[PDB]
Amino acid sequence: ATADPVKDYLKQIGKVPLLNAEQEVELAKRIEAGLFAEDKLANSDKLAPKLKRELEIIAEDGRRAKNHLLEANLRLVVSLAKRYTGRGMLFLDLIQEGNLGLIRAVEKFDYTKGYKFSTYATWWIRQAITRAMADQARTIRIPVHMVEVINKLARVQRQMLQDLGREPTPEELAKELDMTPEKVIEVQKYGREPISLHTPLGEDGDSEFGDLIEDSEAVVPADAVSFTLLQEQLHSVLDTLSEREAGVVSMRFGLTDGQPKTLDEIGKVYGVTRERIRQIESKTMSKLRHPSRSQVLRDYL
Amino acid sequence: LRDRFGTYFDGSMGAAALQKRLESFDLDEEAERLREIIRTGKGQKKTR
Amino acid sequence: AAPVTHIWYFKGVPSRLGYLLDLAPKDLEKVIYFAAYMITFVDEERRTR
Amino acid sequence: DRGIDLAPRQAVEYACEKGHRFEMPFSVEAEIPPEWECKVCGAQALLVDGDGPEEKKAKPARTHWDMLMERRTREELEEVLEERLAVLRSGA
Amino acid sequence: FDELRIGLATADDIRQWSHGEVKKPETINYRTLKPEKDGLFCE
Amino acid sequence: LNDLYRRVINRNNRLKRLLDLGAPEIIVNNEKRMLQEAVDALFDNGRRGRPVTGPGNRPLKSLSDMLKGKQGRFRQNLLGKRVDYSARSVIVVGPQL
Repeated sequence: ATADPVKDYLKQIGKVPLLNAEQEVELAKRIEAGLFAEDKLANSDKLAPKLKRELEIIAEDGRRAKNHLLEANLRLVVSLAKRYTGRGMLFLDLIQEGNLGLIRAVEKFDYTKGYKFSTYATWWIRQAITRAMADQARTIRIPVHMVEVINKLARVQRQMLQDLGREPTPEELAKELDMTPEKVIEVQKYGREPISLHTPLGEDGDSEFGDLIEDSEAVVPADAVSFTLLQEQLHSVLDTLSEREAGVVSMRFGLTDGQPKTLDEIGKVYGVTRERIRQIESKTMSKLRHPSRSQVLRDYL
Repeated sequence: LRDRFGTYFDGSMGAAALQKRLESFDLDEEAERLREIIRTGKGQKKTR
Repeated sequence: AAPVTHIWYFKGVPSRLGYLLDLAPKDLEKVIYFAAYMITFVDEERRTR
Repeated sequence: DRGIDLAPRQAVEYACEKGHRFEMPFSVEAEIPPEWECKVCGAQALLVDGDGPEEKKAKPARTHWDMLMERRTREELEEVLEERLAVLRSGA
Repeated sequence: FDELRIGLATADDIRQWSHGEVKKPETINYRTLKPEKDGLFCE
Repeated sequence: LNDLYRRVINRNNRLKRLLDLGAPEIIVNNEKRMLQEAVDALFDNGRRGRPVTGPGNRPLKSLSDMLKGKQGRFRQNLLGKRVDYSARSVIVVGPQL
């Protein structure tokens, strides 16, 4: 129990016996035997209790074989995880995600095909490690297809840079990737990394990067004062008009009541034609459009 | 020990061990024992 | 998924750690960071009987 | 905020499997959902008029046994297990 | 404001403060720029 | 703190997935130790061992690092604060005043 827990984990791997071909295929045979035993005892058919105990013993031996293969392959998953380190995700996280990929590998391994465990496990190790890199390395999560799109674009851009000796134009990248240039610039936009709010500017430690940026959700006192003055002034200029005109305007365009009732919806409580209410509404609009009652509300926008 | 001896001692590992220890912790008798050591004690253990 | 300890109380001054359980700070480090097992309960009367 | 009337609210009672009971405020015009997430433990909440699983299990994840059906046929399993029983009697 | 208390916070107090479980490490969506559901920053 | 919380949820979810299926005790204990270290670095980054860095330049700010020191909440945001209705300019002498 010391600092840098990756060293402690590597020592915890310890001197475990590496597996050659014969030991590995013997362990695989024991794996299949224990699997068959636990499958048989999982069935509901009635057998001998001693036979069920023997099947449980074989299942325990199979589980021990599962373990022994896993601590056999911890070294190779550590190597392939160090192959993918230093890209914004910690080493031990990559090791553990590869370990999940490796137990997936041992769940899908068979002795019928005459190949070693390493060359079959490697595909799952790389797949799980790059999947966890897609789903966990970036703070703003990117789907795996977009991750492979952006890293393919990055690698072909690097190839064109080392070939042509210059930064490739986005149009040539668009033709060589067979995508539209708008898609290419969208991909380059999506391929960013956030910068921390706690980065110091320079000599001063206390002045932070997060204290140089304002916020837009903060309510401006001048805006609230202007809104309140608008609220007070609009009622006054409505009271300047006649009571009936102010009433039909306040029943027509929001104001007192949130929902604005239409000409039809107010023609029952007041009881005239559509043409009369429309004409008096147009008259009120023309009266409010006159420049006399404008300077009190023009600058309110 | 686990393969040879069973259902005699209960073991754990990590912070779960501390939680299980604090489940069965009896603090008042420990306070009384520390007070007893306070009455008769010498040296740095005294300060302890 | 598994309970974890608070870093203010473990790894601190004895006025803060407290030695509530009679264990050394190195002993606490060895037990909580998964390097040594801890025997939390024993049937002492059943063992002696 | 001066003169605004809130949409009429009804407090609908949700109970989970663990016994936690809680009230959630919904609108009258709102459609009441039979399913909700428990504020206490995060589990499924029920006992609101009619409710059920609605295919809660939903074809669960393939264990090792299903992959065994996928890769090896039963009678093949029969002969190899019989060989495993023979290995047992050899070791016994 | 008669006084101000401080003490150890048990799991019950932490669950009582909480309005829900943060079950996902995701923070915001990369395209819609809207916070993800049932994770960090969740509305 | 978003990065620290994200690491905590990542390790806790991975531990949950490991406990869902059959896993060896060494892998489970390693992931539990990673979860414990993630929680500790969330509360104090750099109290034990090398602090979590991130981009590779400076230690990752934790919960307790903004309740501590000159940059903490107590001394930079409570006792001394910016103010409105305030100004600053150079001074000149006026004897007529």
